[PDB]
Amino acid sequence: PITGLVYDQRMMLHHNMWDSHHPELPQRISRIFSRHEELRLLSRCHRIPARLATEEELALCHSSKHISIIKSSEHMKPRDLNRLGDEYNSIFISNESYTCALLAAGSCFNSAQAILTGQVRNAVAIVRPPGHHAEKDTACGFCFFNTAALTARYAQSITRESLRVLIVDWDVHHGNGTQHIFEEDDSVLYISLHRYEDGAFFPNSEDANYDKVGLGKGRGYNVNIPWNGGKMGDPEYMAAFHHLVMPIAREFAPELVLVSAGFDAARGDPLGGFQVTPEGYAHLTHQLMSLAAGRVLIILEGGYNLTSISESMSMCTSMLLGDSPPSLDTPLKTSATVSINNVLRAHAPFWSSLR
Ligand SMILES: O=C(CS)NCCCCCn1ccc2cc(Cl)c(Cl)cc21
Ligand SMILES: [K+]
Ligand SMILES: [K+]
Ligand SMILES: [Zn+2]
Repeated sequence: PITGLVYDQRMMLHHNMWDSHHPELPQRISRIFSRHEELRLLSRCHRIPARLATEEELALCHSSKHISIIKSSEHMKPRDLNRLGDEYNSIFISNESYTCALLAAGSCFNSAQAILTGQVRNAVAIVRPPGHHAEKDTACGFCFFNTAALTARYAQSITRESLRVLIVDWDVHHGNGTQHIFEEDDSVLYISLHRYEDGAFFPNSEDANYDKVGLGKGRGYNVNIPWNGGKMGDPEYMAAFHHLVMPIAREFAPELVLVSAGFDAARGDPLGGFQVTPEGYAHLTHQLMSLAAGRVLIILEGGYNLTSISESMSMCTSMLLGDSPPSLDTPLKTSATVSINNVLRAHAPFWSSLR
């Protein structure tokens, strides 16, 4: 098998005991996994086992106070669980939440290790809860620990400190935690496509605008592609990949590609409102596979239409296995062109491939 796959149904145990209809449902990952079975993709993949992340591994990105607070939720009573949840922005916690977050990160460490030691060429991680909103010191937006950020640091910890890692976050929401963790770092390049609406979309901050290019040594290594006033889809995302993501990524020359692969920009998602098709996600995956000698890890983030995420993530695994990209069936929305051109102007000083 060229492609690894990690999935543990124990990550379904994280659940919302008060609002059982909260969109971050346990069956998100079991519907995706079941779709891999019936498409005969699972039999083509090398099964990578899940594991728990260690506390020392969580410390690669997170503060000891944040780690201790989330760990304490393990045996907390329902009232304590409730009052802890409302301390954060959009967070629900159960007694199983901390272990599920450990499994999500540990699954991705095992997959990155399999990729970097040559056991597989690439991998897919069907994990929950998501991670890209998690900050060094706090939980946010259904995320407890930043699985993608932790995986990049773990990858560097087993190869060399300066391993060039590219994180592409095509979740419809901005990965605020991922940006802040690496903002001063030039060894991890963070590129995010996200619905922005001039700061009126979760997580509702101007940190996600195109003018935040990074800090210090990290200047030029944070690329925000913000969408405004329009329901973006395959044309807008393909155009952003052609004019921004791939030119910068090729010049960065990553040795590992991590995809914060949320599918809430998919057509049919109740939260995102965009219309990226499953074939569009296939083409995005296909392009990133040309980087880092094919060493690509696809980590599930958001995405809340069960049918959309099952077809979309299975398309990506199909591409990872080497299947040919399916054909794509609109001229670009003007505000999307305006966005792409605003990002070009912001990052032209830092990337010769943009000028
Ligand atoms: O998806 C992700 C992680 S990738 N981050 C978005 C966070 C959403 C928080 C606020 N927010 C927006 C729509 C919405 C709908 C429901 Cl039902 C609830 Cl409970 C909260 C909501
Ligand atoms: K994003
Ligand atoms: K960075
Ligand atoms: Zn999202």
